Amino acid sequence: MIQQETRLKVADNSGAREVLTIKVLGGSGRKTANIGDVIVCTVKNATPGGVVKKGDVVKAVIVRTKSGVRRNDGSYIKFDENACVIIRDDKGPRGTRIFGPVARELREGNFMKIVSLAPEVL
Amino acid sequence: YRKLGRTSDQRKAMLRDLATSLIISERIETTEARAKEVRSVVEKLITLGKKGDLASRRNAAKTLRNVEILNEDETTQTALQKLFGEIAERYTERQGGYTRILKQGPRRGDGAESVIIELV
Amino acid sequence: AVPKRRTSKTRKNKRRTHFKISVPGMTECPNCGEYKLSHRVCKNCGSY
Amino acid sequence: TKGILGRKIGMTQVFGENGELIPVTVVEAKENVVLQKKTVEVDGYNAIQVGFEDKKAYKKDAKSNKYANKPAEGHAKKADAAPKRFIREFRNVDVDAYEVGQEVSVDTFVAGDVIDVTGVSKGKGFQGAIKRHGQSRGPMSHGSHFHRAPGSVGMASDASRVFKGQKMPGRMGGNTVTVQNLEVVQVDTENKVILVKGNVPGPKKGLVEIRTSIK
Amino acid sequence: TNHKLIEAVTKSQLRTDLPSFRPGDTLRVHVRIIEGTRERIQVFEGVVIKRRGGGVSETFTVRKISSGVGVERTFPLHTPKIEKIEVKRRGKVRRAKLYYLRSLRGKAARIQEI
RNA sequence: UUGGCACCUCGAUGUCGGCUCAUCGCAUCCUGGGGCUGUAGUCGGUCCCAAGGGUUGGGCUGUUCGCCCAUUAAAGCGGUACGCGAGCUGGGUUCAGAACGUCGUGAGACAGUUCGGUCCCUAUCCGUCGUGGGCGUAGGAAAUUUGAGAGGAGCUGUCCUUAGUACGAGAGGACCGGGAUGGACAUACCUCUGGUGUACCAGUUGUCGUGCCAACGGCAUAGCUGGGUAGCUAUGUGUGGACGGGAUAAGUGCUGAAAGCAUCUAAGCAUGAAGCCCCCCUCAAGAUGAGAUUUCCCAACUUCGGUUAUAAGAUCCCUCAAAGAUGAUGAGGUUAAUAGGUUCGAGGUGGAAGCAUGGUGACAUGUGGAGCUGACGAAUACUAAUCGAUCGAAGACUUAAU
Ligand SMILES: [Mg+2]
Repeated sequence: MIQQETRLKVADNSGAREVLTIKVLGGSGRKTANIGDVIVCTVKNATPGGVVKKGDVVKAVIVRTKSGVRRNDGSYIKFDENACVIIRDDKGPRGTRIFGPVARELREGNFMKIVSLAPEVL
Repeated sequence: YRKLGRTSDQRKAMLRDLATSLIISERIETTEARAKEVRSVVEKLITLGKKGDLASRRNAAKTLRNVEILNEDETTQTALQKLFGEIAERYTERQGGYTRILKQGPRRGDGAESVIIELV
Repeated sequence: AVPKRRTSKTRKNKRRTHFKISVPGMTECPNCGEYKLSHRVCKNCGSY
Repeated sequence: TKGILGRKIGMTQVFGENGELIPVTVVEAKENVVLQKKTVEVDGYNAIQVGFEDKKAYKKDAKSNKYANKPAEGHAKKADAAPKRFIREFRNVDVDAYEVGQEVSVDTFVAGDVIDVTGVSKGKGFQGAIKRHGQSRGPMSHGSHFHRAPGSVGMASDASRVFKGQKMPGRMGGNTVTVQNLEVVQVDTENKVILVKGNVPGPKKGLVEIRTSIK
Repeated sequence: TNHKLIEAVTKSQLRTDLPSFRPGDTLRVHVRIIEGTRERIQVFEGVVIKRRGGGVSETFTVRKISSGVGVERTFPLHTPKIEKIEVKRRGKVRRAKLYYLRSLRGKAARIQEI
C-alpha cells in the first residue's frame, strides 16, 4: 500500500537509491498502489553518476511491496521492503541490472523487460 | 461474562472471595448478578476437588482464599481442605449442578435483587 | 438550552401520563396463603 | 423461477477446478413445503407460499413459538404438512409448475445458477453518525472539540428547519437486504445444503431467501 | 445434523497426503505454476513461521531470504496447487509463531535440528 | 461585486478563513444528444437541448483569491445571514502588554508593521434521526400479503478487436459495432489477509505474602513482553449502478395544404438524449380511502344486555441472544436443551505439576502435541426456567341482490 509521501528503495542501477511518491497514476481519488502500479516520484538520494540525478521527477513501477499481494488461489506473497524501478514511459527500465526478487504479478502488466532482468521472479 | 460494575482485578478478587465464602458457609446472601457469576467459579472449584490429585489441588489454590475454619471439637482446617476433603465427597456421584439460587425480594437500600446461593 | 415558555398544566400532565409504576408481579403462596413475588421465596413462610 | 428458503450456517472456502479460492456461504434448506398457491382470480396475483423448518405440533399451554398455535396448524393442515417456522412467498416462480403440499427440494438449483439472496442484516443497535453513515470525523487534536459529532444540521434563517433525511444517529442494522447476482457453487442433496458464492446478509442461523436472479 | 455441515460439506477437499510439520521446520513446497506454456513445478524452500485455524481454511507461512530481501509466502494447507511438501529439516523453537525472525539477519536466525 | 439609501435589529442579530454536514439554481466543467463550421479522420471552434450522477491530492500564504507541482473524463459558476461558532477551531480581525517606522511639544496616534493575548450554556417548543404505548380500521386472533404513495441508486477511465478498411502525398488515423479489465463510490460479510481482543496460553523484573524448598497468589498501565478464540472490524472478501420498454427536448424527417409551386405542421404519421415515467433496491393500508388471502375461536345467563367469564390468542413473571439504551424483537419455561454446570471437541498457547535421569550449577532431557483454555460446535435435566395470575369475542343500522 504505497501512497503519496511514501519513501521507496529503488531496485536497479539507474542511479537513484531512494524516491518519494508524488502521485499514484490511474484515476481521480486513487490513493494507494501495489505491485504493478505506476507512480510518479521524486528521487531523494542518488549515486554519483548514473542517468538519474537527485531531484528528478520520474515514473517508476512498484516491485515487491511489504503489504504484499493476494493471488487467485488464496496464496499471499509479502516482502521485506518496498521497492520500485524507474521506467522509460514505454514500461521499460532505465537501468540494466535490476536487483532483488520481483513479484510474478508484473508479468501481466507487460513489464517483461523488468521480469526477465530480475534474478528471481516469484 | 458480566462485569458487575467493577474493574477486572477487583472483579477477580471479589469473585474468589465470594467463592471462598460460599465454601465456608454452605449458603450466602448476595446480589442476583454476583450469584449468577459465582455459580460458575465455585462449581469449577468443586470439579477440581472431585479430581483430588495434586495438580488439581495446586490449581484450586489459585482461586481460594487462605481462610481457616474451626470445626467442632476445636478441629481446624483450611478452605482448600474443606473443598477436597468434605465437599468433593458430598458430590462424587453428581455430575454438575452443585449450587442452587433462591431469588428473594429487593433490598431496602437499593432495589437490588437479593438472592440466597447455597450448595447442592 | 433554556425553556422559552412555561410548561402549561395541560402539557405537564400530558407528559407524565406514562410516569407510573406497575403493580408487583405477585401470586398467592400455595403453602401459607399470603401474597408473594412470583419466583421468589415467600417471606412470611419461607417456602419454595 | 425456483426460489427456496433456508438458514445460514456460516462461511467457508472451496477450491474450484483449476484451484481458485472460492469463499462460500453454507445455506441449509430442509423441509421446504408449498403451503398455498396465490392465484390472480382469488388473490389478485400469482405466487407460491413456501413454509420452511419444522415446528412442533400444537400443545395445550404452549409458552413459546416452538409450538404451532391453532391458526397455524389449521393453515398447514389444509396442505398435508407439518407446521412451519418461516413462511414466505415467491412471485418469480410459475405457480402451475408447483402443487400444494409438494416439497421444494434443494436440487431445484444446479451449480452455476445465478441467484438473488435476501436476508435481514446483522443488528448494530444505537450507532452514531460516523459508523451509521460513514461520515468523516473532526480533528482529534489542534484544540478540537469536534470528534464524532454530526456536522451542521442545516443552514441559517433561510430554512429555519432541518430537512427530512439528514443522516443523524440511530438504530443501525436489522434491515431487509438483497444481494444480487450471486452464484451457487454446489448442491448437497443428502445434507440439503446450497453453497452460494460469497457472503449473504444476516447473522449465523438467521434466515435467507434464495431465488433466481431478476437480472 | 446442523453442526457438522461445514465439515461435512468441506471434507471432500481435505488432503490426506500432507506430512506433519510444526512452526520452525524448514520445508520445501512444490507449487504448480501454470505459465502461458505449461505447468512447470517451482520450489519454495523456507522456514515455517506460523499456521492457522483448521479445516480447509487452514493456512501456513514460509519465510526465506531470496536475494537479501526476506520473502514470506503463505498457502492454504489443502490447496491443490501444492504438488508435494517435503520436511527438509526439523527445528527446535519455543513459540507457535516466529514473527521475531523478521527483525534478524544472518547467524541471528539459526535453529537447531531436531 | 464595489457603492447609494438608512427601512428591522445597539434593555447584543458574534463578521474573516478553515473543519463537519450539506441543500438548491443553471448562465453546463465532464459525461449523454444535436445544428453550423474556413468539419478530410483523429483534433478542435461556436451555438442549441440537457441539473442524472460526477466534479483530485499537495507546496506558499490566516488567508478567500492567486501562482506553482503532479494528476484527472472533468478539476463548473453562483444562492442558502459572502449556508453552517447553543456543531468545531481561532491563524486574520477589533480591548488591556511591549517594540519598530512615522506623525504629534506632549498625553498619544496609524486599518502601517511585530511578538503575546479566557470561544459560556444540563434543549422547553417547532424541526430532525431513531425507537415504544393508546385508540381506530363494526366480532375476537395468528400468519401471508397488494401497493396508493415515499426514499435510494443514477459517475466514469484504459486496453484488445473491428483496423491501420478507408479518411488516405504523407504525417497520422474512426464512426459505429463487439469483448476484456480498472478509479471513485455504495452495500453486505468475517472464509481468507490483517487489527483489536482487561475472566485465553505462555515468558519475565522488583517487592510483599501463603511458615520453609518447590509451586503459586497480590501489587507495580492489563507491571512489562510474545502470541491469540469469539464478537466487533478495513486496509480484507463478495456484490451493485446490467439490460430493456413508454413518452419527449434540441434536432432530423415523411405525407401535405394554406400560397395548383415550395414547405417537418395547419390536419395527419414517424424518429430522436446520461434527462422524464417504468424497469432495479428499500419502506409502506394512521392509504381514517384504514385494502386482500388462508387459518383459528363460537355460550349462557338474559328479564333484555351498558351482561358476566371465558375460548382462539397474548401477556405478567422467569432462563436467555442471532436482538437490544429502555420498551421492543427473536430463542425458551419441565409434555423443556433457554442459560449455567458436567462430558466430548474445534481453535489458541506450546511442552503443566509431580517424579526420574544428566550436570557442581544456572539448567537440560524423558514421562508426554503434555497441561490449561471467555465467548464457537455437540450431548446430557445435575442447577435454575418448579406454583400461579391477568387481559382477551358473542359480532350496529339502511338498501339491493338474495
Ligand atoms: Mg431582547
